[PDB]
Amino acid sequence: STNLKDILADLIPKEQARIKTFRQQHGKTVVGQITVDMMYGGMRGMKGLVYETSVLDPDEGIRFRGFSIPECQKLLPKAKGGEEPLPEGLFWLLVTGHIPTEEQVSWLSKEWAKRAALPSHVVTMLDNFPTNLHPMSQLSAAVTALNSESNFARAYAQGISRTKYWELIYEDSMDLIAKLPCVAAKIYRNLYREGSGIGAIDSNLDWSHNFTNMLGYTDHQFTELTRLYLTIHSDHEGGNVSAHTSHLVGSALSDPYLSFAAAMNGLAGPLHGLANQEVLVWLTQLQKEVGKDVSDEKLRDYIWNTLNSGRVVPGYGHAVLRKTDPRYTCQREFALKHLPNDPMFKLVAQLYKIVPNVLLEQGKAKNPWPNVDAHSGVLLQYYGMTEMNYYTVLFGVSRALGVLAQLIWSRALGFPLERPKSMSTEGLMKFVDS
Amino acid sequence: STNLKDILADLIPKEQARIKTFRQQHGKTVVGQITVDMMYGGMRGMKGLVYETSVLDPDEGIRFRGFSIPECQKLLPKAKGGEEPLPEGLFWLLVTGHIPTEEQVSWLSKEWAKRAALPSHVVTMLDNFPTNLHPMSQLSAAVTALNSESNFARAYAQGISRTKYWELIYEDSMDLIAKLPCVAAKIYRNLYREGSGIGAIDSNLDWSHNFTNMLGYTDHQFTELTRLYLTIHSDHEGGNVSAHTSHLVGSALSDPYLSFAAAMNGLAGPLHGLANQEVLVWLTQLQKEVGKDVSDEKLRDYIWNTLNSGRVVPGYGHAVLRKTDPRYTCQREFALKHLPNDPMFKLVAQLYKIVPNVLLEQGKAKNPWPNVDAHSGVLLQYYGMTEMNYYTVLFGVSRALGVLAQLIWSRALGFPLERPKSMSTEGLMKFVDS
Ligand SMILES: CC(C)(COP(=O)(O)OP(=O)(O)OC[C@H]1O[C@@H](n2cnc3c(N)ncnc32)[C@H](O)[C@@H]1OP(=O)(O)O)[C@@H](O)C(=O)NCCC(=O)NCCS
Ligand SMILES: O=C([O-])CC(=O)C(=O)O
Repeated sequence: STNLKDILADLIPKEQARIKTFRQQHGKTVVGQITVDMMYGGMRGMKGLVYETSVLDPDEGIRFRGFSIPECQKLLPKAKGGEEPLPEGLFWLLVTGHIPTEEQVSWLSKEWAKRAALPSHVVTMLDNFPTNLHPMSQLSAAVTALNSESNFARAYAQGISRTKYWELIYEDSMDLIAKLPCVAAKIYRNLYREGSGIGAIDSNLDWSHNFTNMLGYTDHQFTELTRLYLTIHSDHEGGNVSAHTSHLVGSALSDPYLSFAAAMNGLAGPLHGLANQEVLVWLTQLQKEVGKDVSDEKLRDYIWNTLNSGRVVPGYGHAVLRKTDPRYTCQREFALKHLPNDPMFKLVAQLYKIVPNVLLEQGKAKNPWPNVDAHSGVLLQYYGMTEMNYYTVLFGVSRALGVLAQLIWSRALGFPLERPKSMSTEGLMKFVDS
Repeated sequence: STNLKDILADLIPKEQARIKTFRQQHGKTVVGQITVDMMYGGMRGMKGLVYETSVLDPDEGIRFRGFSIPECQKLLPKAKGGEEPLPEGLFWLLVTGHIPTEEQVSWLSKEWAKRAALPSHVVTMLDNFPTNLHPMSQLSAAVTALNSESNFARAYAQGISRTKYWELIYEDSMDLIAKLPCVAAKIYRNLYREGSGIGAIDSNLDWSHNFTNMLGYTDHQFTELTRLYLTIHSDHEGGNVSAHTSHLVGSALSDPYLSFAAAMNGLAGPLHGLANQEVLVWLTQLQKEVGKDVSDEKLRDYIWNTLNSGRVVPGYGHAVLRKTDPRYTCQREFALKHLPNDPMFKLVAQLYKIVPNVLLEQGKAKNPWPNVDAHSGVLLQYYGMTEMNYYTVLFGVSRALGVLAQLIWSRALGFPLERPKSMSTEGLMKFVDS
């Protein structure tokens, strides 16, 4: 009823049988071609993997189990006295494919509060970490060290049946998610608050409220933003570096902790998790080379010169998207509500007007419209979250929801080891010549 | 001259041009189809990525830049009056494509000795890890925390040109390799030697010798085995999970510490680098019930029983290879030459003539021969390396050589972000209809 585990237990056999049938019939159906260019181009356009939780039509944006961001904003349960969707309900949707009732989201909130205790070696390790070790390295090192708690690793060693793998994965995942705000808040304070304590988990609050409590924020609006941020960053298909990494590491039957740890090292890379910071630093240098309240034409020039300099306009474009990312739109709406008269936000909203006009004239874009990262950093800066390095930790906490939801299903459906074939250049050349 | 960097700096242009020419010829040539089965089957049989350092012909075995294991054994520089090839020599071959001279291997030994100092924060972190935290997990956290030392991460933040990326990756990679044995040895000592110190690096010893010295071993043969072990586990194509993970994380421009750390989370998986242990356990379980001594049908029972029980003669087959891993043969030869009157080796050898009888007879199989992992554990055990949990750490240290050789080339060749396309079952079901 409210026990996610029994609900999942009921869904899984339906889904096994539905895939078994599908593979019997259409297993040998060709869905795409592989070229030389795709092999050297990082599997671009290559249909690589099955990923159930979410799907990104390049035209209309991410869909969580068929539901768009707007639909989730409406249907997903909210906090009492709040407007933004709770991450809890997102997670439930990703795991069950069903919109949760208020009671199930409350149940889940209690489960995650109850599983939030950190083992002392992990506390100790975060507290001894130096201030020059980046937040994302700290997050990953600590999640890896939490695998001491892994049910799944201990059970695998003792020869547990394949049919039961997903149960241990689920427990481990519920444990990880529950703990992530503690880990992340402990990093936040140790770096940016002279190592002050994270305080206590309130058993009756939602995941995002305990998190902001542990971060030291009391602004109700920052808690609403967090709930909106953690929902919308939760998943973005299987092919993004962090989801693919966790999928790949998961398939060797590495436990959730190690799987997720690997995903964060993926997310720590510039071309994945840093665009947020890359946009903010530019917006700051923009308002420091053109000044505030500038002119739409003065702006049009800055954009032109930037592209003539051969530099990118950060936050505009996507690997696969070809339109305004709904996660951008999502954030704009929240800005229009709670901080419409913010210098930086007006600038962002100004750049929405100009930037999609160039790039398409430049001819080089395909996607001239903005992505999520164009809009996230000014919301975070607005509420006093100014430490840019830390931003990707927030992304990572969010992305746990997506990839762990899917990891449960990957194990439920017995997905095997990911292991493609590679070729050398010299080997490719001989192969094409035959 | 003896500077690997300058040699590499002169190789790179030639290789870039050679790939440019190839893509300009065959960019759009089809080299494979993607089926629905492949997407469910973890990309099995799909030609996904380019990987230059090594190539696995499914018939003959692994080739490092063209050379087979026997060729490497005859050709590669060995240690003073030793018999086994130095890993240093292997790494030079993978980077350059060229068999190194004695002088080049001597220079490379020294470079790694000079780069071996651990930051204190890593030292502290390792000394504070508990004994219930797996050696592989310690290794992976330690490497991640080493990314505070990263040249490449710092340089990228400052806007360094693309054309220099490989140079910093080379610096980060040399330092990591240099430091790996220190980490690995500290883990060994903290778990299995009451936290006794690893001692000093010796500037006039090879990489493997400093490693055994730090492990606390003083057997000349053990050092020889290590040299051989670290050479032959070094690389095995790009499709394996540890190589592919590092390739994938690497493609976000995550530095080599993050990339390697994610690969260790991948290697830590039971379907990747835990076989070495399984064999030694299963062997002992055989040598208990059946006794040290065994007959042929004595196996037939165990095997058929186990194959009819759902288990499998451990490490007796691969997922792409379809023959007798030459790596085993390398070890068998070593034992016959050094540990012949050893009971467990005698048994492993006694199993090399019998097991082969079935497998094909079962029909439900592909490789009717052993792999690398069927034979490593007994050798290690012979020399007092009895801590099975640690065995994968030795694999980790080895595998650094392959994935980092490739990582330099990847950034040098300007390989882009790995971003394939995922589909839901729901989505795949619609796609086939049209
Ligand atoms: C997301 C991104 C990496 C996609 O790269 P991609 O799919 O390989 O690029 P495309 O297929 O659009 O390539 C077409 C051209 O448009 C360029 N382009 C894409 N977005 C651009 C932008 N905002 N400003 C300028 N040029 C841009 C590409 O660099 C490329 O230039 P080139 O062919 O002359 O070398 C790219 O749009 C980008 O760098 N965006 C800015 C950073 C960002 O917002 N990242 C976060 C999203 S993950
Ligand atoms: O989709 C991608 O490849 C990158 C990304 O924005 C994400 O993971 O959210």
